Amino acid sequence: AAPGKPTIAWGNTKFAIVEVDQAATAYNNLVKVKNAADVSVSWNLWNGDTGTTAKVLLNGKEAWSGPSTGSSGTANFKVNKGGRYQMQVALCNADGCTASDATEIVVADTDGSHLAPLKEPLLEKNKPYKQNSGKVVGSYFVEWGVYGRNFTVDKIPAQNLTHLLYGFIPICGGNGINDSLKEIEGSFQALQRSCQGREDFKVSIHDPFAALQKAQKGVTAWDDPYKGNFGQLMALKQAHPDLKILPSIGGWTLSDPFFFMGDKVKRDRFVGSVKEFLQTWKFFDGVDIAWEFPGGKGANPNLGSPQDGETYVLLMKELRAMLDQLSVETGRKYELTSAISAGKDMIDKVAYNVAQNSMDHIFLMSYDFYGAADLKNLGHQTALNAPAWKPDTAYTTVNGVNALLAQGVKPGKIVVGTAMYGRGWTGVNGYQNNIPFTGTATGPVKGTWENGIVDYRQIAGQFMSGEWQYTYDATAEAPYVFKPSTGDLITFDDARSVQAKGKYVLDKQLGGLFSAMIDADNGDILNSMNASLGNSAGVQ
Ligand SMILES: CC(=O)N[C@@H]1[C@@H](O)[C@H](O[C@@H]2O[C@H](CO)[C@@H](O[C@@H]3O[C@H](CO)[C@@H](O[C@@H]4O[C@H](CO)[C@@H](O)[C@H](O)[C@H]4NC(C)=O)[C@H](O)[C@H]3NC(C)=O)[C@H](O)[C@H]2NC(C)=O)[C@@H](CO)O[C@@H]1O
Repeated sequence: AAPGKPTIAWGNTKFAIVEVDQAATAYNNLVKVKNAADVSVSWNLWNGDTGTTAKVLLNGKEAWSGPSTGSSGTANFKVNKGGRYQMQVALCNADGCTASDATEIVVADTDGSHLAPLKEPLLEKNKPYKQNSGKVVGSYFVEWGVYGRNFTVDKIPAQNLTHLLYGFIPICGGNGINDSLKEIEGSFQALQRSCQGREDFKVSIHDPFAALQKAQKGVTAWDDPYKGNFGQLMALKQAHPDLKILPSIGGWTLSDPFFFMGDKVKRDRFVGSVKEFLQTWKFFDGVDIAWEFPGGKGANPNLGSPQDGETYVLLMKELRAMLDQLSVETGRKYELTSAISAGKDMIDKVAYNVAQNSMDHIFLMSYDFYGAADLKNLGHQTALNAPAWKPDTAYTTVNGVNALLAQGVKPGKIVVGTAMYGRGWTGVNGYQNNIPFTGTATGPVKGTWENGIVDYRQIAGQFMSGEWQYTYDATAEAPYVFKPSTGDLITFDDARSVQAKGKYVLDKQLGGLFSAMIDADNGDILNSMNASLGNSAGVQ
């Protein structure tokens, strides 16, 4: 007779191709990439003959075979593809094979193949759009937004984006390499801990807890190998396979290391580490370079060189070459993008007409034109055009776009920036003709989280009632609110100014729109980004 029916032993059924060390703070130790997951199964046979061969099947296909030598057995084998499997143990002899009932096992991988899709309802004022305009609709999500702001990946209105950028991936380096981080309490030290035993100029993760370990919706079980932002982003990819999720390297306070990459030894090491990063974290679809900025005038007053423009173009070329190789190895398309200054003076330090051949999208940072850092010269921080009271205004969206076009950048490359926050001043005074911008300020407006910056959500929620004046400047295409008694003045984007930008993008055949930061919107801004680019209402 055929053997008795084996009983699969109670035991761990969750395995991982990329393992995460739960007691490690250094990125080198935190993550272990393997070619395959080490899987184990045991069984008992309570009734009958134990057969002469034991097999482990995954969805009916043999993953392991060995002699059946007793009433209990154990099998260890490798599984090299992520997902969920119906595992059985079968005992065979010359008279037949007898298979156990199936037990599901989970083999995790960083493409999120083991995860249920993270398909969450739209929150706040967010309304559903189909991505059918063919235009970019992008936004940045910040790693630390999960703390005080409590804005997690499950709160991202993901169906209303083409591109989701993760800010920010740091580049390893201590004294002289990441000095800008020292301005943020504990932040430099956090990076040094993450990069312990890791070479300068390789990428890492700034806050491994937030990125990988913090319990979040859909990734709360203790033996879920990827939690935090990355785990949720993996599940998000399962829900939105066409969403481009890009890691953004740099940003204001993590940009210092770019200034050393004129040394090709360092640049090669960096590009290599990015490749490794993408091979490790498979849910990512490319890389965004947020170098602020070639030539300097970023966070660090002691960095910036005339060489930086050349370095930028070389970096983009070499990144593209690495990504092209990754693409044909994987059969995937990878994107290369960059967030850049919108100031003409800044833009002309770089030959974007050359660099564009390496890039899928240029994220034009057409915001922060004005702010609390200058209390004497006030203006619209993210306007399309100059205002009527100062038509020679240098920093406008159109001037940034025109600077790029003048170089020879193709318009389809250019993605225009919208702000999901306001900047502002307090104590504004000495202004003429009921235009507060013509006055001067005494300090920054009180901020939502940091001085001089207000979440759009709070502007809409608090500063569009009471004593607050509201004005839409139709010449600049820019709203502002003003509280005369305290001289609080806030410049921001609203649904109408975003609409003007979208129409401008369509008229000029630009690439689309993107925003910073997604956590600060109540839905109004992203709704308008979608609508104005011609995306159809409804779900796809
Ligand atoms: C287009 C352009 O070039 N605009 C610039 C403008 O950026 C300059 O102003 C600077 O802006 C950057 C953001 O772009 C500010 O940096 C952020 O600062 C905050 C506060 O420290 C950082 O948040 C903290 O991050 C840590 C992790 O390091 C978390 O642990 C904390 O929870 C978190 N704290 C809070 C309260 O959120 C954040 O990481 C920084 N972001 C980045 C990407 O670096 C910078 O402070 C700001 N500097 C000044 C002086 O305002 C502006 C300066 O004049 O010039 C242009 O307008």
